[PDB]
Amino acid sequence: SQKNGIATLLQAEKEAHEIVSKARKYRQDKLKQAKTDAAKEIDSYKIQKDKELKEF
Amino acid sequence: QRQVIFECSKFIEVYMITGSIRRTKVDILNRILWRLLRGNLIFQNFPIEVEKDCFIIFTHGETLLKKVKRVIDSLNGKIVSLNTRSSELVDTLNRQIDDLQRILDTTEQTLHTELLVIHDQLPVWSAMTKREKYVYTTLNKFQQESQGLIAEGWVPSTELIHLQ
Amino acid sequence: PTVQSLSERKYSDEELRQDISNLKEILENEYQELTSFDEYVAELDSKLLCWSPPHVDNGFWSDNIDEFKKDNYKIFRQLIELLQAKVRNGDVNAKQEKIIIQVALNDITHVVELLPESIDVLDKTGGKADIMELLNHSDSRVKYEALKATQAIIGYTFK
Amino acid sequence: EQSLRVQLVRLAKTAYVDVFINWFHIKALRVYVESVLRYGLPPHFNIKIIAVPPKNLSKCKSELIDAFGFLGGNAFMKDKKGKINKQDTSLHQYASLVDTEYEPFVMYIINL
Amino acid sequence: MATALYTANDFILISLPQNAQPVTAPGSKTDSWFNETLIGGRAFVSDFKIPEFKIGSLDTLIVESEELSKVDNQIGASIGKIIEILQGLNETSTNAYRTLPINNMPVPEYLENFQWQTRKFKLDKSIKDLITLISNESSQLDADVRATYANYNSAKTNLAAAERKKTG
Amino acid sequence: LTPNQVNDELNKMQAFIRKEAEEKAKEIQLKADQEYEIEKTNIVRNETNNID
Repeated sequence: SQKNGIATLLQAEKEAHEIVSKARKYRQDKLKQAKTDAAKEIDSYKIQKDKELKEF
Repeated sequence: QRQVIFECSKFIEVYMITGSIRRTKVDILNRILWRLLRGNLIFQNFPIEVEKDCFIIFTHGETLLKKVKRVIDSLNGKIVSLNTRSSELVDTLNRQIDDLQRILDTTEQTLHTELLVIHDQLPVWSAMTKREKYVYTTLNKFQQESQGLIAEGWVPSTELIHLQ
Repeated sequence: PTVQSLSERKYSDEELRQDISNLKEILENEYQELTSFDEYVAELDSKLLCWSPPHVDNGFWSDNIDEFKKDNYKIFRQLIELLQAKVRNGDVNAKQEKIIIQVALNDITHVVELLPESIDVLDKTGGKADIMELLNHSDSRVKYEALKATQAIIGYTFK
Repeated sequence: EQSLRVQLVRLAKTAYVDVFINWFHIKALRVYVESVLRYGLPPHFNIKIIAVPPKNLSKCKSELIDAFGFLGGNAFMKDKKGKINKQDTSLHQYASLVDTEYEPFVMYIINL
Repeated sequence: MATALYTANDFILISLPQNAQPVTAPGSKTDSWFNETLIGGRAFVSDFKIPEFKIGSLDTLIVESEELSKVDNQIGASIGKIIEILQGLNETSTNAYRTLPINNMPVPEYLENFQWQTRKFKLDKSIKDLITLISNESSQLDADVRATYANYNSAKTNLAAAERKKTG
Repeated sequence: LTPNQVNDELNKMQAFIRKEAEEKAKEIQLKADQEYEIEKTNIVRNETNNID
């Protein structure tokens, strides 16, 4: 069980790195999401500013 | 470096640092790492067979891993990090041991070729200098007055006519 | 070399001394005072190589390394190519080809010992193997130069 | 001198109590920090402060070393009664600075 | 000790897993062992469980242990100085200034309600800064008592010198 | 020590490595939620100024 144990320890270290990287992956995505979820608020203001123009 | 791989693949077959060290510094490295990491280590040693020694540390954790290396590299310990395999570096290292042993067998053959013409000639080159320095040490004892040396010294009266 | 030895062991008459000193100056002055880059390029191109006073100096190489670069030390690479060529073509231990090898090998040690990047060049061209054969190839100056050529390479690969 | 004298006795007294609470802070935190770092799981520890009646400290420490030391290591529990202290070269060292022998289980001793 | 206690007792702080067991006399509960077995049942056992601290990383943990150790000697040092200054002044009691109940409340008793005291130390704060605050506090106090005594010793020299000028 | 004892500590090792990393990873993703909102408000205020 010596080299069976080392490999579990080794796996333990990858699982830890993956856990850390997963949180970093979250932020990366959240940076693209911030642009996505900001694009929907903007174009709804754009067609309202045209509406009150079509009135004038 | 071959032996600290052979004696640390065997330890796994029966956060860790593997390297070489002189044997007279193993106990002081054990004590300094035990006083740095309060406990928190599993320190082994296996004699490489100047005499040297291997060591395994198992630095259980982080934030001192670059500080254990400042203990090892201070008292002239050479860490051997592998990180790939204990069977792939051994081939690339035995491909250098014999490749450099052949350069030993070339240059030492050239050395023993050169020493043949010298070992039978040193009693001439040495005995030239031993008397040439003895000539100039005696020529320092003369006068050098008027572009000619004056040698004043003693000789027995029986050997006066032999000098003359 | 003969003149330099003479200078220590001078002859009583003054005029003799003057001749020893004046001759000594021209021979020595003349070789060193020519540009380092010129001398190296001139020998490699014509394919005729011989040791000379500034051609064996450490300084000669030190100045000339940077200059070589044009396509990853293209000139140095041509030299390794010349050492390689000579051994394979026309055999070895023929008077001409044997002179060049000792010189080519002296030049390559100094350059290699100087710059660690040279190690890639031996490997790419395939000069590193050629040197291992040269230890085995006859004559004392040849195996001597090959051993020096090998020790400079080794030092940077594995310390 | 008189003005300094009143001020100084008062200040020492106030300082004393404060320096004492801070000392006990460090020790409590130093046993928690040590315990998590050496033992790991389980998250919560069973911590006690045992008051030893005077001059029986040694015999107390020995009954603890023998009782609990096994957890630390089978060879790492030796019999000791009284604080063993070593400081000779790097072949014998005892301190939290550097050590090559210590308590096998987490123990700090507090004396006033 | 027998003069450096007069209403205190001496303490051992230990921490064990809640899975620890005694092998002095097996089969016993750790809690039961401390009371019954440890030096003839004379042992007074008090709780000292302090809650969690935030811990940022594995590397940083190591660095925390370093700070805890040095400061703790430094604070021990600082108490050594304060007690030395009280004796110097000629303040000695049979129950104070060489024992001194914490806030005029016995020492074993103070530790029994020491379950992490709050004076500007918070159990939801980061660990590192708290270590620094405790050490800063003590250091400043230490400078204060030292500085005041220096001026006391100097002031005494002026009085002594002056007494000879008026009659001697 | 004995291989068994050294394996109890081994188990502890991978425990530590995992726990400090989960703790690190929670802080890391919590800065990522503060950052989402804040970046989103900043894009919007800039843009409505242009539209204005």
